[PDB]
Amino acid sequence: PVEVTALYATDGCVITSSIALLTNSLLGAEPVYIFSYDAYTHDPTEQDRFEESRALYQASGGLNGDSFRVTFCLLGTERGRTRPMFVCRFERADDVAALQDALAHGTPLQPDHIAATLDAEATFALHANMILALTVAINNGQRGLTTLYVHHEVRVLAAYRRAYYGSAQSPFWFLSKFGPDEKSLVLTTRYYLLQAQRLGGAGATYDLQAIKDICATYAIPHAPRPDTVSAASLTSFAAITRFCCTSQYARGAAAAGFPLYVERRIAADVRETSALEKFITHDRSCLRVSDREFITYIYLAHFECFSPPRLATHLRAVTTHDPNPAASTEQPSPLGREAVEQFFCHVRAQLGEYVKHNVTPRETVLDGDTAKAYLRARTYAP
Amino acid sequence: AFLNFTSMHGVQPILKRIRELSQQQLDGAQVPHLQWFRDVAALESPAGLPLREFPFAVYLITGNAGSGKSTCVQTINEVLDCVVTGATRIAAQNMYAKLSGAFLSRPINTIFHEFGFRGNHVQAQLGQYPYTLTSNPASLEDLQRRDLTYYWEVILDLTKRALAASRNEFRALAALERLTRLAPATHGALPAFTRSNVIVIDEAGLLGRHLLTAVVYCWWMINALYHTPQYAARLRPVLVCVGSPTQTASLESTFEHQKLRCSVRQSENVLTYLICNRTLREYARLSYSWAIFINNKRCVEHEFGNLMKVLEYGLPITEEHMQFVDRFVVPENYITNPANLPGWTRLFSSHKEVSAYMAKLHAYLKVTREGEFVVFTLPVLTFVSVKEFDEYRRLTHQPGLTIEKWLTANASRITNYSQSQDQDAGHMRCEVHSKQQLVVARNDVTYVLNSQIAVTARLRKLVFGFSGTFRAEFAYRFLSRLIFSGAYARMGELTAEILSLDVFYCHYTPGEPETTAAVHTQFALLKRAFLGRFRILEVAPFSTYVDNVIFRGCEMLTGSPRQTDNYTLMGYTYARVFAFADELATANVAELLEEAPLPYVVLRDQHGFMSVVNTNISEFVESIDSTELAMAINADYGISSKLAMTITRSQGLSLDKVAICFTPGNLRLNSAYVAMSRTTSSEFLRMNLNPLRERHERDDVISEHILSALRDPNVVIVY
Amino acid sequence: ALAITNIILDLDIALKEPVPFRRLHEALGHFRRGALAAVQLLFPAARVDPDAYPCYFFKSACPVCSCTDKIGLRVCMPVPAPYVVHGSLTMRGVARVIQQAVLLDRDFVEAIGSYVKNFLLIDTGVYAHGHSLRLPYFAKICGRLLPVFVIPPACKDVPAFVAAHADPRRFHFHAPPTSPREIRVLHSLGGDYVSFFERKASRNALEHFGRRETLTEVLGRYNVQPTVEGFASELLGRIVACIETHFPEHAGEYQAVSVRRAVSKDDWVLLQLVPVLQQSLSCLRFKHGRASRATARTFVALSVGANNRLCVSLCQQCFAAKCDSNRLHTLFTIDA
DNA sequence: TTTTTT
Ligand SMILES: Cc1nc(N(C)C(=O)Cc2ccc(-c3ccccn3)cc2)sc1S(N)(=O)=O
Ligand SMILES: [Zn+2]
Repeated sequence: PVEVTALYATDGCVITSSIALLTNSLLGAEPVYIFSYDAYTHDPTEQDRFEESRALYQASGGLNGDSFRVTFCLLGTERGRTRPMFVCRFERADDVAALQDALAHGTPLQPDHIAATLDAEATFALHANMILALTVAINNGQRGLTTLYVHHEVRVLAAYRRAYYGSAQSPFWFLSKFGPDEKSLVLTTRYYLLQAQRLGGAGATYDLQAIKDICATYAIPHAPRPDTVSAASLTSFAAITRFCCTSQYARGAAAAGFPLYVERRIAADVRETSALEKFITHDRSCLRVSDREFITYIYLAHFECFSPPRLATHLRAVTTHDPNPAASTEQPSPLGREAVEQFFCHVRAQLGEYVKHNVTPRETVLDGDTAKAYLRARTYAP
Repeated sequence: AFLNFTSMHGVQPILKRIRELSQQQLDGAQVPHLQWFRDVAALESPAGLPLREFPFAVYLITGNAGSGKSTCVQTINEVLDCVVTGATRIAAQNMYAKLSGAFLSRPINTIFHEFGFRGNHVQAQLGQYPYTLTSNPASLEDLQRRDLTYYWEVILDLTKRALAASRNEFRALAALERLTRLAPATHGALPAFTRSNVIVIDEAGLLGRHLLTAVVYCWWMINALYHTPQYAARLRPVLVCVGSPTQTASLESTFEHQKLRCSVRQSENVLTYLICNRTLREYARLSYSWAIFINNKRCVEHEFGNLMKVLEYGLPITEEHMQFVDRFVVPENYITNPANLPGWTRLFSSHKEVSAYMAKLHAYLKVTREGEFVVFTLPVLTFVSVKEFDEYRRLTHQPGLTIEKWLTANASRITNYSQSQDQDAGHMRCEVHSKQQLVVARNDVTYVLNSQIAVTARLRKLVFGFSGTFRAEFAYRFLSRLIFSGAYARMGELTAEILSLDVFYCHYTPGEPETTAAVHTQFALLKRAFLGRFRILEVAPFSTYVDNVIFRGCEMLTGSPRQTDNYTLMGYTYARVFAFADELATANVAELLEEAPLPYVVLRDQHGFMSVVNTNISEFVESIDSTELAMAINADYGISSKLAMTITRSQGLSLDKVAICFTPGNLRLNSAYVAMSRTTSSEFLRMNLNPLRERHERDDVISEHILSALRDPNVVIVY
Repeated sequence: ALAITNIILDLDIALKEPVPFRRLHEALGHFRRGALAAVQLLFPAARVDPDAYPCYFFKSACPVCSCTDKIGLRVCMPVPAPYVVHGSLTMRGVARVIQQAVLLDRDFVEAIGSYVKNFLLIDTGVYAHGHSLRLPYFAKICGRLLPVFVIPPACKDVPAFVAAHADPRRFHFHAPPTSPREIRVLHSLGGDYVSFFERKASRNALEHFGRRETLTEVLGRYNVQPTVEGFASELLGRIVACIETHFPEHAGEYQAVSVRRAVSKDDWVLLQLVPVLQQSLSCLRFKHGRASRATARTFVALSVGANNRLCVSLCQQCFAAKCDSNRLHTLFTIDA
């Protein structure tokens, strides 16, 4: 019963090929190529989740279940980053043999394997409302889909391209927008698309650049690639899929630690930032200083807390060297404590110590006739 | 990698506020009904128009240019439902560039397109009817009625066009069992305001206050006729206005039809309207709905950043600032002399000044015979009609007016103003060719050769070749066309591999295949080819085009006829293409365009691909008798030099190197701040005088408002 | 030139709405408390008992304080013995200390806080040389400054305190101090950049951006030990070459001039360029008549700029209406 | 002085 969320992209227009697959028509059906997948079982602590996930993603390759319900998806919006297209059951020995082969290596899944395994009880149920809306619109399940395919092709294609808006963009687009590194290309594509919204958490509201930065600081050990294939030597999806499936950031500890590390990093970062912004907002609200010195404080404080050196130390304090949460090498961050130690506690104190800190006084002592002299010389006459 | 960190973790509170601002259901009675917009159509004058509140929300994202406000928009687009718009086409394309550089963003259009602005609305009397606000305190209803009376000649036309179009649409689907979410997909070409309630307007300070209400008003329109699911959910628009409040202004132009004196007054932009109006700052609750981005990234200079801080925040001008900006002052005759500061954009505070300087620059580049820019002459025409200037002269209460006196000022109001009043040109000579019932006029506009020019209006590029150096699916076809035009044996050893006495110069087959499959067959081949032979042995331009070109003088000899992008002026080939000849009034001038060969100017993009473009045609329709009729259509090229411009237009786009020419007496510190902030580095900045040392009219009213916003616990500051 | 003996602060209060007099008098008592704390902090060897030290208050006429614009206040404090304050900047610093000390006492902010739109009360620009301050018992050409009596909590002579507001010495900057053995002259309080925010920001600037060497050090590279006329000599030729190319309509005017050192700030050396005798140098800009144009002065300004390179500027001071009268303007800055 | 929307 292991459930897999899979993102695929055929050779050409994936929408037309997918619709033809749903209609069981042998006209256009490019073997489908899966490139990113999230496997989960209905349920947890952080280490309980890590053990469950490490069990899920078999280190040798593939998954560990006997029957697999796989929900294929495309880049689309319903704000969801993907959109499901068709769901397939895999209970027979031949079905799971094809799924393990296509999930651990990357060999495309032929139309036969999928077409013989559509969960018609649910597959055509996912897009049934789209069928109804198309019927109503053109007026002004699978037999209905075929009939609507025949009647007005242009509107069917336009509807299936507006929904699932991104569909297939380009092989090069994925290598462009999901980092040049293999770590990014596998892990960030898994999280930002098929793992962010499902698992919830703060990462659901974070952007692609932020998630790529988090992946960059997820610096797990890097073993060399057995075929020494470079990440930029990829042209079609048969290369990206092969790179991702036979990668060692995809079938084990790293694939299990990334979702937990996203949550951990954000929690540590917000703990320090939110503390620093509490201090910032309070001091801003109660400053009562001149306009120029106010701007000087606000810029100075934002620098003194969020300067490039302080930020570098903080990001090196959250960088991991292992995905196991109980064996993590991340250590407490010095950002807020250092910022409070130098700038903030001292400003809270000056809030008549302010005079002692900012007085630099020069009082020259003149005793004798020189006092009388200085008086008449520098004061209005008696 | 650490640069994004502050934005990444500070945009989240912004995102966690826009969501509740967009998911707040209104009371049933407060929702503007369809009958409201039905009555608006019935109303003729904007006087009996009933006081009607149109609910809306705002979230203000403000800051210096280079703040990074674009990162906030990026995060919003990928997380929230939103319709991203722009105040100018350039700003919309800039946002598209910066949103498609991270993920997918649908084609970003202007807010004007979103609320239905069309061609005839461009020259419309937008300031006619009066209003004595029954106000102080000004009710929101009164403010909205003022902004609708301001735009009566636009709101009324939009309402009439939307209403009298008829009803199907969502009304149909909603009754599936009596699925509107899948309605915009199945029923296409539907307005984009029917699928979201978060409207992001970038550089919204370029829009006047009249637009704010207008947008909200229009929103409700497009959600009432179509009976959108958001209208059934009783949601209300939230306008995320992103822009710089102290580096951007909006101006209103009115043309008096007897004095022929086109005047341009200053106006209250959306940002200033929202920040400085006590009624809007309370209804919209700007305190809990304001984000100021505070960091200027492209500033590696401490003193320059300090100067930007004092100018933007209205801080007192001290002696030290005067001494710092003293190091930029260079004489008046040094900036204006074309021999100095080559490649530096020069800003003036008058369109006449730019028209003088460009002519002087052309004189310099012609007399000193600089082969870098072979100055050339190119025709631009105009087409007035006898009936138009007969009836309009009749209606202006003055039937005596010469055509040249008609073109005394309406030349600006006949096309894109920016280049129209900032171009050196000959006298627009006209003779009476009443063959197609027209008065034709013709002159020529002098450009420079091979300069980084910019496209002003919307043009249709037709790529003909690639004029780039050896360094380097239809794009793959064009690359195949390039290869079609593609030691002595050692690089030849790898050349014989391409072959499958230069080995490439022995035998060949047409480089560009026709079918896509054959193109891909020959694609990997040519891709590996250059990598191998060129590796051994790159500055000479690999000039390769689909057709042989001969640039005699400036016009090229392509035999076969068949805005943000920084293009390069190349030459005026004629090679009449039917692609640009989509001519269908317009046909009366189409016949003359067939008669007189229309020159198509050729431009070179950043990559180096040569592109032949179409011309531009624009109408003048304004009148006083409420009779908008097509008077005159102006056929010209619509290209800008990017070498000299006005300070006011400089607000829109950032510049590399800047020399500012300041006119004394007209010194406004906001103009100085805008002019000085267009360049990243203070090193490459020269100026006429010192704006800090001379008498300057400073208007520090919005500055204190930002300062009080920076002094509020509920305003989110992002570093 | 003279020594300041009374702390005279100009309190410009902004109002959201009209105020009751009792609230104002209580706020003034709180202001007295805060100012006396600030004074005992600034002058540490004095003895300011904050229940007997006389502070004097004057309000501008605008009972019901019919104030629609501002409550014009003037606060006069005797400088405690044996101190005397010298310098415009020293009293500027005293004013900043008092201002940031009165917005610390919770009583003052609790009393007047709901009324003051901008919490800034003290103006610090009325202490420069040549700047005037309206005396109490005088009007404006709209409000005769009249005393408002805030008696010290433990004042042992009330009639004396009342008949102390009428003595001009109590409200004059350089009044005679009212048998002196010792006298301590507070003549410097650091400067504008001694605020912790200013001192921290300056230190962060050096760490992150770099050191901007002072004018003297930069000039020392070009064999100048401040002598400045020594470099100004050779600089005159370059400046004249610049003007007789870019500004030629007055060319033959600075052929023979002698640099006269006039103003010396540690980052700004201004040398006048008077010729040989009273022939004035025609103003380079804003072309005037024969006599009007020849009513201007010229200066040369050496400063440090860019990547620590000595920047030389030509500047003018014109005596005509078209140019800012008696204000210094810049024309070109050249490298050296 | 003063741009911009199709
Ligand atoms: C040592 C230092 N470097 C600091 N940086 C990186 C900055 O100012 C960066 C900056 C500079 C200018 C602006 C701006 C932008 C528009 C209008 C006014 N201003 C914003 C941000 S701040 C300090 S500090 N506060 O320690 O002295
Ligand atoms: Zn002068």
